[PDB]
Amino acid sequence: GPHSLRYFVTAVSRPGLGEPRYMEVGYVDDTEFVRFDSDAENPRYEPRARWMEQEGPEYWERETQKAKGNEQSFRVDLRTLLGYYNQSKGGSHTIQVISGCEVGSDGRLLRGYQQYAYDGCDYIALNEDLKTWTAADMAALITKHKWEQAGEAERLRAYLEGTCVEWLRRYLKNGNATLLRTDSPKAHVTHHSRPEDKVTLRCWALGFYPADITLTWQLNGEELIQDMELVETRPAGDGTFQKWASVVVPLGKEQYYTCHVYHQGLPEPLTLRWEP
Amino acid sequence: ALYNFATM
Amino acid sequence: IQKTPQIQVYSRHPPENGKPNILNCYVTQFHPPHIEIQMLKNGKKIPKVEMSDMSFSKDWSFYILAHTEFTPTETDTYACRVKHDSMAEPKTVYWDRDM
Repeated sequence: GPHSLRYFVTAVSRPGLGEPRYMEVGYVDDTEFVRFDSDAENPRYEPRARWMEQEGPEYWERETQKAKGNEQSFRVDLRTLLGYYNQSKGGSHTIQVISGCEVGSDGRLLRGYQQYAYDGCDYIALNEDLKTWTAADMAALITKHKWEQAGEAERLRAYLEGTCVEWLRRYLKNGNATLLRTDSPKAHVTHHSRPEDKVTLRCWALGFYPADITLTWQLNGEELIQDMELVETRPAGDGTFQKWASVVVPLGKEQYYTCHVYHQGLPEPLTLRWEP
Repeated sequence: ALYNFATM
Repeated sequence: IQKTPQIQVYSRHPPENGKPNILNCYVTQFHPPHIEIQMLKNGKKIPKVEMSDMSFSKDWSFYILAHTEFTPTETDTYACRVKHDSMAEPKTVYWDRDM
């Protein structure tokens, strides 16, 4: 199926405490694979997945140099935006960007994107057409106007169609044993008493890759989406993910509720129940 | 793999 | 804009005393990004904690994983303590082995 290359980038000012913190974190499908952090003792691009050992020293030097240039760009941007919004020098502000591309199973571009926020709100984004921008506000309208006159969108589109997809293909090739694997969830149900002759049933799904999963609880073949509590799917420290979902049910009637787990590594979905 | 970003 | 962190503490494997495992503290849905995240064993800071999986959601809120190798024991208590501008006092979530 399809894959994505995504960089999450953040620049955060800290007046009185020196230069902004600047970070780039790169993912191929839900797996962290590279990082730059300006606060590191010796800031350089670093591999975050084992298969990135396949890149030569030239990769790390060039991406380090690009990160450092990017860092200086965002430093400038933070001062620029202070003026656009008429804000004082004394406050901390944050710029965020998500940038990258998605390809189909045949390696071809499906979607490119580049979206910026300031202080946690939409700022500007490249439209799906890869030719125009949407600006959330009048500050971002200034940026839009600059990028239009400089041909920034065509520059970005050449990156997205070219470099972004070509490198994503290479990462998928080099990292294939990791990136194209499936790790099947293992599930279980826990039980906790409540006041009022009621009971929490919690369905866990552990050790799975990729992150996409569905957990439901059923009674009489109907899903109880309304009454479930859940946590967002979450990383577990070793490149796998976990999730839980719970339902509150009457004491003595636990045996009528069934958790269902759907996932790529489950040829047939799991059905389980509390087992005393 | 990452873009060289433009200033805003 | 200010969003209070949701803090989640959990092991990679169901815990068994004496068996190596990974403890995780996932800190999510926060803004602004400045944050202190400390993992604790019996009230004392755990030294070699890896920070990973920094991302943002669609609403731009920050997510980040703190994690460390560990071997649970029956008496050991683990927790995650988070300091962020959205809260006057640091917030601690304890690892609940039976959750």
